[PDB]
Amino acid sequence: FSSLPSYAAFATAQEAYEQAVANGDSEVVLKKLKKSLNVAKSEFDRDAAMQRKLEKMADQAMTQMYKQARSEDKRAKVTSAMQTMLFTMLRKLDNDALNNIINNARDGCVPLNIIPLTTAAKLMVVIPDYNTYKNTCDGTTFTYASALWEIQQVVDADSKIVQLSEISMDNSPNLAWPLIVTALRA
Amino acid sequence: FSSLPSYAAFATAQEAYEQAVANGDSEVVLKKLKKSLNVAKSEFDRDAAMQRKLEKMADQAMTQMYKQARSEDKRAKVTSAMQTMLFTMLRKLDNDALNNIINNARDGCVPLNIIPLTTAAKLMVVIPDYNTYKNTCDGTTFTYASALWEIQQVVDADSKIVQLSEISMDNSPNLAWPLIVTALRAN
Amino acid sequence: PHEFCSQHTMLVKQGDDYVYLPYPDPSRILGAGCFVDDIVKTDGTLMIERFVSLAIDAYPLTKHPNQEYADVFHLYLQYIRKLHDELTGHMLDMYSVMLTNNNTSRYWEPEFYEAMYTPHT
Amino acid sequence: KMSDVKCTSVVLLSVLQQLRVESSSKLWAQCVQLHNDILLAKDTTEAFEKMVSLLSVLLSMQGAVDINKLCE
RNA sequence: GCGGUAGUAGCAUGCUAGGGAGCAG
RNA sequence: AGCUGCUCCCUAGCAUGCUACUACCG
Repeated sequence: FSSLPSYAAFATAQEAYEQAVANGDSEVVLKKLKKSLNVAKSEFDRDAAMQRKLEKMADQAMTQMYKQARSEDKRAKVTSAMQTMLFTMLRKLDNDALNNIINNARDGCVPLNIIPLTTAAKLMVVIPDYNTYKNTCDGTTFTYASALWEIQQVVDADSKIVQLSEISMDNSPNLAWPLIVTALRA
Repeated sequence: FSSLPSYAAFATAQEAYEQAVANGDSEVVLKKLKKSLNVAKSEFDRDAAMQRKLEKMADQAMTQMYKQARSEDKRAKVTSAMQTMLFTMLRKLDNDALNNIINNARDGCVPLNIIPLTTAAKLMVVIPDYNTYKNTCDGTTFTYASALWEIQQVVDADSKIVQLSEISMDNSPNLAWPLIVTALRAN
Repeated sequence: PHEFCSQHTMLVKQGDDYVYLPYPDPSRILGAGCFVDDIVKTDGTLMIERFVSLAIDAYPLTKHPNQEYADVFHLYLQYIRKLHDELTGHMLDMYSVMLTNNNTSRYWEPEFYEAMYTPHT
Repeated sequence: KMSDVKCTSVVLLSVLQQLRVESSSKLWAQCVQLHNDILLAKDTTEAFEKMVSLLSVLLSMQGAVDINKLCE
């Protein structure tokens, strides 16, 4: 605090007393310089304190409003930021097994059930089109999730069994394309 | 803090002070006009500070009586609610057979556990696994607690209906499997 | 004693003499740092006091023979510091003038924690 | 390193929860069981097996536009 | 020039109340 | 959606205490 109006008066009284006690003048003259400077301190703090209180109110208001804002901000975006953080952690984690199925799913290789781990146990995946099959279904062994699966029961969207050998690019434009493959691990 | 008999005394004393100070006359003038900021303001200290506390205390009294009023309001509301709950609870039980078994008591007091056991109108059973179901409410009716119960309406954990047909031995690994069976008191 | 209320005990020279002090189980502290209930800690730039108290609980690990322990303490310290720093930076842009008097610097000086273990209060 | 996959499991399970997956007791039960076992798992590889076994579940439905998030 | 009664602002203590957060069983 | 116990932080309020300077009487 400095540029305050009452500080002008306090400064005047202080400088006047400085000059008076420098000249070393009478005692009857400082009777003012005391009854005129004490008041300066009086008429002065009763305003530096008052603005000071407001100066703390400003803080304890801003410091509240800020967090109040960013609070409801963060409780607006969970089911969004959460997913992207998840996939960020995925990409950083780096496991070919995962990336395989993740790309496959960007493509369409959605499994209709949980991937099992038992040497037996069945698996049901979906295939949209031919090349997907060709990029995946090779003979009767199936390479999925970087694992080897035995192809046993192909069926198209008409829910009818279709001959594995029939599957080839030539006659493929005749099939209920959402193909549902079933298999077992090695 | 404006319209007071002290304020007017202040104003007139200050007016006379300004007059006889611009006159710049006697030392008695200075005395009688300092006896103004010194004597005409003691009243203006009291009544312009005391009256400031009267408002404060009256208003805090008002707010506390507000809080007490809202309090006792909530009391009435909740007691009405619980009275309603009581009165609606009993309005589902007064079958004569309850009264009957009451009259059979040598005293009129009976252990709680046996009231619903004998007198309920509907039973609910929770079943974990298939073999267990087989060993109880298998078939469309069964018995329990010396009474005959008949099955109707069977749901699952997801609270979806399921028929008795599906409840095979090998279809069981296809269901939310701790079923709820609600049966009725058959005569 | 080997363990009591899930605290271990260690005899440390506090100045002139030797005193028994309870240090917790670090894994617990770390876990409390890493997993929370939504808004809590997530954007902890509003929750410093959590970490203040936590560090309080994890002070004695400073006096420990094994290494990584005290590293836990220093970790919490530096994290508090970075927290407050990037907080003030945001608050400045939000308005245009930082706060007048934070007095939060004491929180990242070790001595204040040490006060919580000395017989005079 | 293993901490990474564990925290990843936590986040993923939270996501599944957000997708209201607990409306089918069998599915939610299998998921929770897997997640628990992960958090107690002490090898490097079995972790990944259970991890992908779980993630498949998210892959099932079509609530999470995968390609969009795959914007790198 | 001292003593007693009225102001101010400041400081210290404490007590209450209110609110946030963490640890132990 | 509990019973306690300790701890930190923030806020209010009251009262005290104290300080001093400003006003009345001695």
